[PDB]
Amino acid sequence: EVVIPKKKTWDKVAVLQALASTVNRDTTAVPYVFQDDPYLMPASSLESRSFLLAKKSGENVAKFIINSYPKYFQKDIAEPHIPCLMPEYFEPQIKDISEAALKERIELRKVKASVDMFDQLLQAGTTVSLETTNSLLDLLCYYGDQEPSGVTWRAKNNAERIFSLMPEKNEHSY
Amino acid sequence: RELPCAWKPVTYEEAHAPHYIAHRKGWLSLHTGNLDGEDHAAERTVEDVFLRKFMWGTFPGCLADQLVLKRRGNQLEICAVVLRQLSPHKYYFLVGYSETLLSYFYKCPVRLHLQTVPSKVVYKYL
Amino acid sequence: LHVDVPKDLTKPVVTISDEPDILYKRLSVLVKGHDKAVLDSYEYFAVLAAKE
Amino acid sequence: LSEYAFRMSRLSARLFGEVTRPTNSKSMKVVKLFSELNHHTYAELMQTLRFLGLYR
Amino acid sequence: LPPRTEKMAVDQDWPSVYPVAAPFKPSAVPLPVRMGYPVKKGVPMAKEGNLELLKIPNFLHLTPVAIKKHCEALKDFCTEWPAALDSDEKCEKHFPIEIDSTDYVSSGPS
Amino acid sequence: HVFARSPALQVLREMKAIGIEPSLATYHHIIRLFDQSFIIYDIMNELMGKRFSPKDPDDDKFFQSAMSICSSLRDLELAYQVHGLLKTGDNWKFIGPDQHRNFYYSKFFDLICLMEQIDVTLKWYEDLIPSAYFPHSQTMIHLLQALDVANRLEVIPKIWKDSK
Amino acid sequence: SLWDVEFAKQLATVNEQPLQNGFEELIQWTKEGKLWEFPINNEAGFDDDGSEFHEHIFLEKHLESFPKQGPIRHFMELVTCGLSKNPYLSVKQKVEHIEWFRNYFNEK
Amino acid sequence: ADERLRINSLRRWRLSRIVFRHLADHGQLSGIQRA
Repeated sequence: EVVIPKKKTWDKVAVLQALASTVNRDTTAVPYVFQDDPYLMPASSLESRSFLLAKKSGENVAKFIINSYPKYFQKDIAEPHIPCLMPEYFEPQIKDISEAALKERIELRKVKASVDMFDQLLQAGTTVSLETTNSLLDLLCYYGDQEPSGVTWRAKNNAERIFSLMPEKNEHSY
Repeated sequence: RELPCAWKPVTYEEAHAPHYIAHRKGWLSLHTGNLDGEDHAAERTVEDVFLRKFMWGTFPGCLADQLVLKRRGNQLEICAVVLRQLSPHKYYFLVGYSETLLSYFYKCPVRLHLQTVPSKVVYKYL
Repeated sequence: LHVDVPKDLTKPVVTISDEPDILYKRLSVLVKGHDKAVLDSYEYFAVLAAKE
Repeated sequence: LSEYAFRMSRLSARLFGEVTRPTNSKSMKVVKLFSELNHHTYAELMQTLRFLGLYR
Repeated sequence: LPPRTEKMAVDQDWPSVYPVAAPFKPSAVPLPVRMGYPVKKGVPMAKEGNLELLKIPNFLHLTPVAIKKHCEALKDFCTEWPAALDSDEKCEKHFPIEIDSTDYVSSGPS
Repeated sequence: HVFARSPALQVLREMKAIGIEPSLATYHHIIRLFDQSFIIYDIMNELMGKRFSPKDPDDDKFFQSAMSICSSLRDLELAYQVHGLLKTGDNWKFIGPDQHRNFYYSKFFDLICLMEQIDVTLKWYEDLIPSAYFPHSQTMIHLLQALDVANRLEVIPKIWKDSK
Repeated sequence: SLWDVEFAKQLATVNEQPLQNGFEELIQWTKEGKLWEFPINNEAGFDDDGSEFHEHIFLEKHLESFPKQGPIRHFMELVTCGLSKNPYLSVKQKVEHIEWFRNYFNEK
Repeated sequence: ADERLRINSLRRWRLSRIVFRHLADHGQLSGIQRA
């Protein structure tokens, strides 16, 4: 009689995790993050930190160049597509006077642009939904009217102004 | 003085001539493109060209020899042999920069395996 | 490591499903290379793994 | 060529999806037609990384 | 600085030195291996700075000890052939249809 | 400080009573409020054999603080228990930034040098340096003092080559 | 809200250690999606809009608005026989070809 | 493009010989030997 077994399954990295569990740490090597060349192994803790910060600075320069000139890196050739290797866009795409531009600026966390945009909406006489106002206060209160990189709470700051401006204040805002 | 009176180190890759590529030398680049039945040999060739010019322009006067470009799956390993003349901090900065830039340019996980040498490894003198 | 050893290791999660398993009568693996020695090394590795 | 073989083949064509009606060979070219289907980047990137002080 | 192969013992755990596929490191591989066509009254070149050894797809990460240790941990993932199917005589009896399909492993982004 | 110890124990009892399982950050806070110290033994007896998951931002500060106690109390068995908790499964992720890693290992190895037999001290020395951390000069003086009290003076040249 | 997202990313940091060895690096790249998934599946990340074979092989329901018995039926039967043998196109592109043919023959 | 195909219906390394030669001689094209 044919007893077909059951199809046991595993996560994608499961085999790698097993193979990794097979091997111990190399006691005569510096950590994997450094180079194995004798001239490039850090000798001291300050030297190791210096090398790690140098590597991170190189990474950030590369990322700045990637994000500043996306047109040179937009040509995708990888199948399946890799979103994490694509440029990231940090500018607001909606320019017209609407709650849409406002929510996009809140999504991108552009504090000054968001508050200016809300003032413009108020000038135009367009009513802003309660949820958008709650999002704006969330952003401002977390960041204290400063752009994302301590900050002390300043009196009558834009958070307080917008808060006093809302016709209706619910639990979320308080 | 008078007319009747009158009458260059090379490394292993430089020393040996092109007719030794499978006899004494090897192939600097290793990929499956040129095997019988495989595809995209041209794209891999253009990728290799850009990698070599980019690396020779990003490590000026550091590279002791030619690069070795290995490819497994979608990985891309650059095994380069550089000199100990540039500071190690600059080496780390450039390694990070080049890895990130090439990974975002080829949309694949590129990696770099620098090997420092005290000076050019001369094989013979031609 | 002579003393400092991982006290325990997290084994990956392999679940025994309820569906029936697929059955392969044959599985032919043709490997192509430009080098005979690399193919001999890979053959040794693959055959030893298959035995194990 | 018997009739029996003829539209036995024509039934086989209907089963496998080929052209049932024998459309000679000059007008079958539609079947074959529908059966089938950057220096700027390199140079600009090189020059921009040259200007930023990271290339050559 | 001195190569770390001077600190490697004669009874170390080699698989922990090369866990995965890695390029030849003359400062990590503790072998006096030489490669290169010798010159007249010469010797094959040493490993330090050798580009030819660096061009080899080495199997230092797959030694018999490492392979056995890998294949002992991977047994957890396997199922068993139904023993009733002893030979092709019964594979063609209980399962008349055979489906053949192929996968291709190249190197590249796609 | 001192006035808050029994309120803190009351809060710990309340958390364990109301079904909220304490994290590493909780025991971190308790340990530091008490370290200003036999309570660490009870905490360790609780935590032995457990795997942790990220629940509070301050969890990564635990082992550091815990090792500090083993440094101040001068107890090696507690330090081995703490390191065994660190090595249980994937707990090592909690060791913290580079500064906390160096701090933790520096105290752990200072304690080992002070208290372990010189053979075990040397085994730990070769297992931890340079793979785990880069030793400070003070740790190297401590290793030399351990070799002195062990009268294993023959190893001083190797230790000095390493220090160089 | 933003508070929850930031607290989650702050919880992410608490176990944010550098890579320890090569296997961990491969695991991280596999999770990030940068590395291929083994065993290699040449049709990974592609589903063809969940189409089934009958939507590729039987395209003759899109010829209903054409003439049923003239030479136009013959020509469009040839076109659909070609298109049903096309492994490089999606169903949407095939039906777009058919709709272009409809428009052109409607004008003429 | 597609329109042109429709109206029609109604009716190795990609390098120059030189640049190829340099790379093939320097051993930079994988697999290419000399006879």
